[PDB]
Amino acid sequence: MEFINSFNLVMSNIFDNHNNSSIEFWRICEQINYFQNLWFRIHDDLIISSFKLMGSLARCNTNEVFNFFAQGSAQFTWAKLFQNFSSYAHALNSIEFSQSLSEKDSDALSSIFQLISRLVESSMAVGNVFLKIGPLISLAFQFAVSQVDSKLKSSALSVITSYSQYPIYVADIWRLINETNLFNSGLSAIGGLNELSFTQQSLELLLQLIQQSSFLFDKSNHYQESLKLKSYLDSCMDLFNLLNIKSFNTLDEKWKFALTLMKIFEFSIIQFNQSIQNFQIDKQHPCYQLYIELNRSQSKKTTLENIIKIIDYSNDQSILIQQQIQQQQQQQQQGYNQDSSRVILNLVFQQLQQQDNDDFNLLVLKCDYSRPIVSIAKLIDHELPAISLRAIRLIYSFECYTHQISTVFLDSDPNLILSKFIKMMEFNESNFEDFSGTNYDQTISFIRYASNSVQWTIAQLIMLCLSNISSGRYTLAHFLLGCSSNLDLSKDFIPNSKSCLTLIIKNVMNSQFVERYPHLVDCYHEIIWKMSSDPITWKPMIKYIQEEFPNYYHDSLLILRNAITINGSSERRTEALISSMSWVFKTCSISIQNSYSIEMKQFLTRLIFPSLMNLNQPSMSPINILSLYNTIEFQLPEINRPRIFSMYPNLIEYFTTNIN
Amino acid sequence: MDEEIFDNPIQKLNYNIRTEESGSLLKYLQSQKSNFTDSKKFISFKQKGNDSVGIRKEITQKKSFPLDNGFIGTVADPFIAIAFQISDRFNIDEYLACRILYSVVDHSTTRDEKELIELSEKFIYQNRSCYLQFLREILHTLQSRDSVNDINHSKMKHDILQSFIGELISEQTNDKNIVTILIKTLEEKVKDMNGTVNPLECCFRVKECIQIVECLFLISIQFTIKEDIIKLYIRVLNQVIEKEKREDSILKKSLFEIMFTLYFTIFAVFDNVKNSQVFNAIEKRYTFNEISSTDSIENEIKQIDNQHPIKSSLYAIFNIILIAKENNNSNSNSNSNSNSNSNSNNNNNRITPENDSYKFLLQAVQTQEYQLSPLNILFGSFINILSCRFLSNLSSHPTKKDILY
Repeated sequence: MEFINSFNLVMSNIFDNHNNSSIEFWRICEQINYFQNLWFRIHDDLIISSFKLMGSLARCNTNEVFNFFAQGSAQFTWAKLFQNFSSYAHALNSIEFSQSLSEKDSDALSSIFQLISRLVESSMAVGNVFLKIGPLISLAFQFAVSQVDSKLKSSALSVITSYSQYPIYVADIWRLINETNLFNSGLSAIGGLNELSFTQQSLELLLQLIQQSSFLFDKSNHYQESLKLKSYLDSCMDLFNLLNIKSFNTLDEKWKFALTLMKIFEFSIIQFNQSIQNFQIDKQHPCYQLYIELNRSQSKKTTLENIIKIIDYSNDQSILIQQQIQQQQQQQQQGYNQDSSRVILNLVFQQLQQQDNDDFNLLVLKCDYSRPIVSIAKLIDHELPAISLRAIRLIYSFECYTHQISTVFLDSDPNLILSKFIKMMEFNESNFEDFSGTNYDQTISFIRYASNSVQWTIAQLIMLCLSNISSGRYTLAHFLLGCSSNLDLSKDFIPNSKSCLTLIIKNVMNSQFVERYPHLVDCYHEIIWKMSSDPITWKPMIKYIQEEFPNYYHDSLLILRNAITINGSSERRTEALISSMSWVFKTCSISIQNSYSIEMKQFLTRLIFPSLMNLNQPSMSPINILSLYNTIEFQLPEINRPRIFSMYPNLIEYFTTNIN
Repeated sequence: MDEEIFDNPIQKLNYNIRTEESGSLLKYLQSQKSNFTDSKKFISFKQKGNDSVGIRKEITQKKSFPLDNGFIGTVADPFIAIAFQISDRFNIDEYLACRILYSVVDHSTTRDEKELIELSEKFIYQNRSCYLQFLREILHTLQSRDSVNDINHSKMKHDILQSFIGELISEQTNDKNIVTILIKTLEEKVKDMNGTVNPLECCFRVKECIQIVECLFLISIQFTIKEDIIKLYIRVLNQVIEKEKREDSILKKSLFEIMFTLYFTIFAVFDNVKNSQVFNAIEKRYTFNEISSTDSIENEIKQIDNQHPIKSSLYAIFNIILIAKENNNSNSNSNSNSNSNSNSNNNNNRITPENDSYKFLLQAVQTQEYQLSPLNILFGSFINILSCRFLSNLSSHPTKKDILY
């Protein structure tokens, strides 16, 4: 029985990860009749491990594990297990009602509850049969309340969490929590290292409940219960303030405990933001306290202070991981800290996405950010694009309120900041396989979207800080493009330097970058055009084009004309390449008008206006004025009137938007 | 090699597998056969030639070295001094040491002597593994069902890759044979592994020892294996056991993963003696592995040390396999009368459950998911004995075998 327990415990550890290798293993066990020879007459010492193995298999073999204990051939069956649970619960209840279990019983009832929870994780249909075999939720509450082992309390509470995955049971589970007062122990700040598993499972039950109960934020009917949600949220806030004072067995426990608390706060602020209408911030909302402990200037300051320490510590960790990838087989332990960092960057964005709003600014019209911004800017080159893109889109909103991230980066280390934007703007040709496949997996696509959104968001951040120029102002665009850090914009660029400008022009003249990213090249050419048409920077800009890039007006027209000529392109590739071609013509037009060089003389007279006699010199379709004209195709599309205007003629000016 | 390492041969391999013709992939694999059939290249650069005392004068008196495409890299005396110190610190050829220092000056902003020497140390310790990882990615291209769907449209590429490694495994001078090269390289890379003298080099040497056993594992689930290579696997496993006993706590996880994957390579060879089948690189068809000298392999398992639970778990596995080959050979002799009853005793004495044997088999399955299919093949075989022998004989007054089983 040492050996059979040993085998069962390692087979449990494999299939617990939802691992589809269980499906071969199950059918192999049936063909060998192994589960029948095990369970027909199982021995007492084998019970604990065999129920853990079944609770792992129950994730992906949910129907087969359920049927095995239903078919009645085994020494245990569902009705007999429910008879054991009700016999043990009535024995607890009658010992406790006489005042007014063994270790093997604890770990066995714990693994039978773990199996019963798993058969509800992966099937409401099995839960909808368990509740017809007996009052399983009420038995689980009795084992969670009565004076038993913390393991058995957490495994009984896990069954309540897997029934709270389904709204049809959430109201009666929530009634039973507030009758049993369960969270008045399960959320205890005071509860010790032995109670940490019951605390974690109570936070996971609270998280799983709020995700299934909009009625806990109501005050028109549920005022008796949104008041009780606040009592649990205010408890979660002092648990989060204690998160650097309370003890854990491992760092992974600490970051799972942090991640559950942060996801309670993430969903609690979403259910706050979604409850404000027509200026009416209801000051009785359960999350209005969390909103006031977050949006704030011992434990009642440490909330935002502990969030900032996790933004700083995720930079300590990204610096330590970019070092320790030279050794780490340890990726499994990073994920809870990485996802805690991702949820923090979601939550700060959901504090800005009430101010990124006309109703708030129209309310204001009726009424040290540097360290936060810089500890976010240090994550621009984070090893997960879903964190990098969060840092860059936070910096986008922060510049909209300030127009001063330029000075905040000069007050800091502008080199260690600008180099992180550059490190994200450098083109890697090997990050490529085509979007021609119809089978758009959302998992793989979200990672490829989170990648390719980085350079688009940096380009749009430079574009915003060029569209918003009141004349002569230095901006975050001028900073990223490498305009003189003396703020005077009328001074030349630094040759052979890396700025975003040196990368923009060198990406524009890469034909594969133009073919792969046409809208990013249209945008890049609008940057080049604006820097060449502002009355101050045009001279530095056109001089810098002629000193480091004299081919630019030939090679860009060559690459764009070839990229348009590729038949089987779509209207939205042709759109951006023809838009990009306008910007090249107008940028060249200012260069001819003010800066006519010997390269411009040779460009016009040998390529654009090629005079016939020159064709006979072997001593050194072309891009002439007429071959350029017919690259634009002056057959315009005959725009048909949308059929929706014939369904809703009263809504034409509601269904359009003026681009200005 | 000392040129090819700048040419990114893993990106060029993956282009040769994806985008190229079968008529190109075959040419590229045939030239690269000159790096695989020499155990001095496979995980080691061009070590110093005898007249380094000429070459160091030539570099000092030209003030230049050859790059690729015919380029002559002209260099100042401090670069020549740092390249000579790299060539001494790692005993490599001076013309490689200039190329490594050049590539480290191109791909960095750093300019203290130590920055360029540690970046060169990391370039040397990573990029010395190129052909091990080139072999690994072919072996995973032969192993994944999934890239085998992509490649089924061009299936001639899979036949070429399987024939190519088939020629490295069929090779008749044992000392060229890629399985022997992997074995010998594992013996020396494990033998001289020590974190107390250079921990950075030791971490790359750990990654190399893991990837050597991964390549040996993938080969042992894809190809037929010559009977005395099985005897070499058991001897290297015993040398990893006697290494694990001697090194400190820090190296014990890495040595334990190397030791488990070798133990599973020996099981993969053995399942292919009855249940699975693999490409016979000499007959160019699928077959079983043959084991002819049972009592040779059994006395190699008996040369494992008596203190380590791997010995009794390999001895349990080997007695399971012996009984699995015997229980086939009985059945053709079925036209024989009545007299079987006596022999039942012997094939029940072969299995004494030595308690802690299976406890290693537990502790080491905390390992990587590419092993899960071979793990289910082990477990399906294992469950056959659990069902037929152990559950079938648990007594309701349990003895000191029943408390064990």
